Amino acid sequence: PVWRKHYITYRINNYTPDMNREDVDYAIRKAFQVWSNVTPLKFSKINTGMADILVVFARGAHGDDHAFDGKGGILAHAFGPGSGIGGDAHFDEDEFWTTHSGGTNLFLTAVHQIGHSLGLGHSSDPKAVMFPTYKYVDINTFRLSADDIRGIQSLYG
Ligand SMILES: CC(=O)N[C@@H]1[C@@H](OC(C)=O)[C@H](OC(C)=O)[C@@H](COC(C)=O)O[C@H]1n1cc(CN([C@@H](C(=O)O)C(C)C)S(=O)(=O)c2ccc(-c3ccccc3)cc2)nn1
Ligand SMILES: [Ca+2]
Ligand SMILES: [Ca+2]
Ligand SMILES: [Ca+2]
Ligand SMILES: [Zn+2]
Ligand SMILES: [Zn+2]
Repeated sequence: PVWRKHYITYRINNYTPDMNREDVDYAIRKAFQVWSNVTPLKFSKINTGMADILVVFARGAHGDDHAFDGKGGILAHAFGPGSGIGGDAHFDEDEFWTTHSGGTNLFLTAVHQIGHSLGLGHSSDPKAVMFPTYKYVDINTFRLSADDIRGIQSLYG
């Protein structure tokens, strides 16, 4: 299933102490842009009320029956499109979130995760952002794969 709307709201539930807030805000917003640039979807940040996509930073057990696992291992996960917890993107706060390198990069992780929030599954092209394994790539040249674009457009046009 997909979202039945073109306007989709997200909300940052809380912030990681690893990065400054402006940078977290920029990486979430830019990561939505990636999907927004190749779809009819529009993504708007709300600061109050109930959003479609709740962005959470949390460690270990955090009340959705998919406890994180400490530093490394599971980096994030997000639920597919739906009511309540559907759409919500979670990031493991035991990781060290970074603007660029030398941690787990938030933008790239969030692009991938937003991808699952939107309904995508995994790709077999290593160049695809929806490829199963995290790996830092040059953000200056970051670009969606044809696999990613065919997929997202298969869902939303
Ligand atoms: C399959 C496997 O071997 N499992 C590894 C496990 O592997 C080995 C060899 O043991 C390993 O656990 C330990 C401790 O050994 C750990 C290794 O990775 C590290 C050190 O980061 O990860 C397990 N793992 C993770 C995930 C999937 N992820 C979730 C997701 O699909 O998004 C999902 C869980 C909801 S995700 O890892 O967190 C993930 C998050 C973000 C990204 C990404 C982000 C930006 C750009 C591209 C990709 C990629 C993956 N599947 N298996
Ligand atoms: Ca939700
Ligand atoms: Ca982890
Ligand atoms: Ca952290
Ligand atoms: Zn969770
Ligand atoms: Zn994934």
